[PDB]
Amino acid sequence: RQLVLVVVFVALLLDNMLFTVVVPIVPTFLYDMEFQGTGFLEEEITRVGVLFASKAVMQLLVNPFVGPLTNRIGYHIPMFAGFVIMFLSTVMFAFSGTYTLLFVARTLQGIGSSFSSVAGLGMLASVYTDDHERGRAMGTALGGLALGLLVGAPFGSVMYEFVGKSAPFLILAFLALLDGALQLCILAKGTPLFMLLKDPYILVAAGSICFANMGVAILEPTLPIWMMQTMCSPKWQLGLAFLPASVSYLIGTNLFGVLANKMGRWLCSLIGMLVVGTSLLCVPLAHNIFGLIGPNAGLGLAIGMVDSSMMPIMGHLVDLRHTSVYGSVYAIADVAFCMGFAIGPSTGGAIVKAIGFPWLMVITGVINIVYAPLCYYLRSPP
Amino acid sequence: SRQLVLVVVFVALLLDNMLFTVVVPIVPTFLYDEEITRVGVLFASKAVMQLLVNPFVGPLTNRIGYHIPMFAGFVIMFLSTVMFAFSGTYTLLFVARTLQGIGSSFSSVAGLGMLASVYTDDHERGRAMGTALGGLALGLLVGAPFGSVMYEFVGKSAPFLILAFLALLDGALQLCILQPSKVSPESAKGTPLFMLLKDPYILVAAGSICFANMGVAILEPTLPIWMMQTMCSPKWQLGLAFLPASVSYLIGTNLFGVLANKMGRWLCSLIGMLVVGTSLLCVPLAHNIFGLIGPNAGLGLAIGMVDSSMMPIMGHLVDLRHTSVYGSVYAIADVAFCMGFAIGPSTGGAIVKAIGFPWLMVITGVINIVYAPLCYYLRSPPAKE
Ligand SMILES: COC(=O)[C@H]1[C@H]2C[C@@H]3c4[nH]c5cc(OC)ccc5c4CCN3C[C@H]2C[C@@H](OC(=O)c2cc(OC)c(OC)c(OC)c2)[C@@H]1OC
Ligand SMILES: NCCc1ccc(O)c(O)c1
Repeated sequence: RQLVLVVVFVALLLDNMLFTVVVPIVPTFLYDMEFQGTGFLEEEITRVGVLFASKAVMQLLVNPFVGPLTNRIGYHIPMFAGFVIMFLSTVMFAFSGTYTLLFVARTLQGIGSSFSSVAGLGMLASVYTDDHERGRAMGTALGGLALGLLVGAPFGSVMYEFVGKSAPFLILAFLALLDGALQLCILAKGTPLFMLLKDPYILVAAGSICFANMGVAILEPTLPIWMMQTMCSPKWQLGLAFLPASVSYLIGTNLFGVLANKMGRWLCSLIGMLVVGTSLLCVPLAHNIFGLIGPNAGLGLAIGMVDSSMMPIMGHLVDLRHTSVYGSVYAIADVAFCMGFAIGPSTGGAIVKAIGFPWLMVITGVINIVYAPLCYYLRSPP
Repeated sequence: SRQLVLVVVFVALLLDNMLFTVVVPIVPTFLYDEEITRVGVLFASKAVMQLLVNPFVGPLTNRIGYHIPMFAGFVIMFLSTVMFAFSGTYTLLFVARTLQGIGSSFSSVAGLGMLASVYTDDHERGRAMGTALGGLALGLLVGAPFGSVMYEFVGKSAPFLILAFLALLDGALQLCILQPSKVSPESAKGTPLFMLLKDPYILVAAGSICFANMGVAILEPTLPIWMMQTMCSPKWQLGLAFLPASVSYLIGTNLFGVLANKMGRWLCSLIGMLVVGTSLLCVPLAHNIFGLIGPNAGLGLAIGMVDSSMMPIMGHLVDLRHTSVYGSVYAIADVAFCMGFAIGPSTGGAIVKAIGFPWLMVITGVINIVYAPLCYYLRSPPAKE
């Protein structure tokens, strides 16, 4: 039972590290091939946004098909697919030389990520039947996701200007190959998601999570381009500037998971959304790298507060009114992240092409601040 | 000197706002020997008419200076206190409030104008107005229990006589330092008032102060009626309920008058809006008296933050674009103050009977929260050509 936990942790870690490691490398890779430096990425922001939203679009498309596929052919065969398609994606990323190959790698990564996320969690649920170690296993997997998010950003940024461009992808490929060998030596219906989104409260919670995550979603594809255009930071600090967004996130989720039950979940979500908006407003004001330490850390702490205050309310709402499954909250919450990462990067390129960069953060801040009073609905649902 | 001028404004706002809260626990008790509406409109008389006199006081200060309007405010305040000490009828307890409102408008406009004129540096100007607002908070905090104990032990005419004596001391001080004996016209021709509402930044700041003061002022006349309906609390706790609001307002204005220049005016006003909105949202959820300590303290801190942030910003904008005459913009700010304090008490019971107190708090918090993002516009207004 420990081996399956190890392989699931490794797979989620690899997926999160790949997702975080593409962000430092793609803008600098595009800039290096064509020609601090000259500014011409304003035309390419829209294609960068489409490339970043490709994985979210593919995951949303392939999500409902993965459901009944596992019942027919078990869980090992589609879990085996995630490792191999992630291998093809990480191999294509290292050897990609044109924009078209990166798109194929992104969609292939999205398909593999969806398959692995369904299959590994299903295998974890099937393996543990004691009704108490399942929660610990899920918490360990989520901590692995957090660790991958923490460690992915310094990976590519540090080892692009130092040890080459293809270096950070073959290490991930070797790690994925290690995961495949580990899993190779191996061995109640719940109101479906299409009907769970028909009540106002769960929809409000999902919208709150999506609008909280949309700030980071629009911060990812457009921040390095702004950095090279304005602050003249070196190429090894673009991924260094995103450490607070994960460190403060983990600190906030720990602290507010400990202390949100006493002072109210909806109040925690409200203040988290409000400081998300304030941090997004304060982000475009910095004129150096050190100016981003404050607003980014605040945004990460706020998003951690919002998640820690919104997941238990979603679980309670699903349990009280509908029938819950072991991973019921996973489906609704994953759709919020998927919808955010699908609508953020795509619309952000057009927004930054039409108007300036800071207006996007102003728009997102007013959107978060406006949606924040809507959290009054969630206190004591009937 | 420039230090004694702030001493006069500190005493002037201390006594003028002292008369505002002293009449609260002595006036309704006297008339008892539909009644709520009659008592309610008596309290709102000062707020209703100080709005009207304000547009005639702003431009008037350009041609005669600041000393004479504040001396006139002292004279009218003394007349109001002597009328309060003797009158014992509803019809005579109305012209006194009229005179109190007129004197309050004169004193507030003249004091803020002179504080803006003497204190030129923005960072230095951000502390004098903070200490003036702290003095106003001190007056509003100390007015009610003083009048209550004076009526309880010595009688009705005693506290108004003591206020008259303190007003005479303040007038002697004003004659000592300010020297209100001649009319001095300002050399610079100030901009007309009807052009100062044609720019968005002054309108945004005025709306900020107005919305924060609505959020504070609507709660006072409506809170005890809801408390007696749901909480079932004794009479003496009604005055103690709003003590944390005044204490937190004083502490917040004193601290953020220093902190506003360092941390930022727009961020301070923004956070004050969010704090006051969340406090108004969380107010109607308490099930006992102890549950109102937190939200009320946060509400008072938010009011102090908004007031301290938006006081020097008006003079900052006027210096940035228009000519250096500060009477009109602070007249607009006092208009926002008084209109917020006037709309509340006269219509609070009607709105509570119409839609309900919790819904009213929900709308007020929602308007404050939505108007909070609009304070980003005052980050850096462009200057004049
Ligand atoms: C990227 O990959 C993700 O998408 C993860 C994160 C998304 C987002 C993010 N991206 C960044 C990229 C950066 O570099 C540029 C820097 C900072 C950030 C931040 C800071 C903010 N941050 C939040 C991250 C959250 C992760 O998801 C969960 O941890 C989770 C938790 C749960 O409860 C405990 C769940 O319920 C059981 C659950 O299932 C639905 C999932 C989420 O998916 C796995
Ligand atoms: N601008 C006044 C703000 C205020 C704060 C506390 C009070 O009790 C009050 O009556 C008024």
